[PDB]
Amino acid sequence: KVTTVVATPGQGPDRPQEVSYTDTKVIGNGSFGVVYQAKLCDSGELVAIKKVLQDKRFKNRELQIMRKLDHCNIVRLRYFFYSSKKDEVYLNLVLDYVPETVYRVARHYSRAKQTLPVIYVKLYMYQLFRSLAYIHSFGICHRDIKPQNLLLDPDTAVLKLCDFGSAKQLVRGEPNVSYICSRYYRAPELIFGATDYTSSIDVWSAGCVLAELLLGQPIFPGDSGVDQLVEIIKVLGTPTREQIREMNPNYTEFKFPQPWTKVFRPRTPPEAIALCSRLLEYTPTARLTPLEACAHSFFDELRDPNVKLPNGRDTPALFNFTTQELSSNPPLATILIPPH
Ligand SMILES: O=C(Nc1cc(-c2ccc(-c3ncon3)s2)ccn1)C1CC1
Repeated sequence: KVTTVVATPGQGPDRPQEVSYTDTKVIGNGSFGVVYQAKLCDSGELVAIKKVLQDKRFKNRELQIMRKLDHCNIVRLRYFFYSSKKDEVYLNLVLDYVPETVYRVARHYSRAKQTLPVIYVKLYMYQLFRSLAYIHSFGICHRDIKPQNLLLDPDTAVLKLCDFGSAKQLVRGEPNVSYICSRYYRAPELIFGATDYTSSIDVWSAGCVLAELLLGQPIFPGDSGVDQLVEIIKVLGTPTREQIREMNPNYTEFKFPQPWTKVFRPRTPPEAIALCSRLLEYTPTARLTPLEACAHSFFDELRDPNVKLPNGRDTPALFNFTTQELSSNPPLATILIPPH
């Protein structure tokens, strides 16, 4: 049937208006609770409702971040409402329903042994670094960059950052947990038990999803944090004593105490391999900033005026830059916004 509730509009002021929707179905689950998909009775727009349980004697870090974020490549928080077993409540996050994720379209290609077109790979990754450079400016680290958290529309080719329950405003001094992120996309510093990491861990996970697109399979598949490090050393090579010191110092076992360059599939664009190399660096500082990655030579086909999607539709919102977005090296604005 239909259901109406009083929700405070996200990002906007505290003016709880009434929202009514129908046709609710579960599109996902998790430890937080469950995410639904409903249809707003007005305009018939399909949304997503994330029912996360929360103790009333606190404040959801996700909700605080989502209300302070507004970017084309980030799923906007439309509204939010509570619908609660004593000192607890269920926080429901109403967001725009993006119809697909990068993992699903990547799996559909992997099920047929076909590489995703580089045009798709270049547009998705660029929209990822654009959302990263946005959230990284405010000092927020997603801490869960994965293809399942990279929503995408098939027609408009618009990608948006999905989850934010693992994100935290990384401040100086404040120690944060190490065992974060998905294993296949976890940075090496987190495996070594570093509590002083920066937002460059999202860049490592960005380099991992890039390789998964140019290879049809996860680049670093392990069953444990230690096993994940063996996959990294097998490809990236043995980290030197400086890089092991650039991250947290710790001793670790291994299957053996043993850097193949030819790892990517044939016909892989060399410009992407150069980008993926600057992203998957042992040293967290050598990793390109999300804005520095946007200005890479691999993202030059999109910066061309005559760029167009396969279905004839023009390039989606590729520019639309803000001063906050360019807080890291504003000089690079001419490469992020060509005269085109
Ligand atoms: O899920 C699907 N669309 C979908 C999802 C979301 C989400 C937002 C937050 C989410 C979450 N947080 C933790 O865990 N999940 S999920 C938003 C919009 N559309 C269908 C198409 C595949």
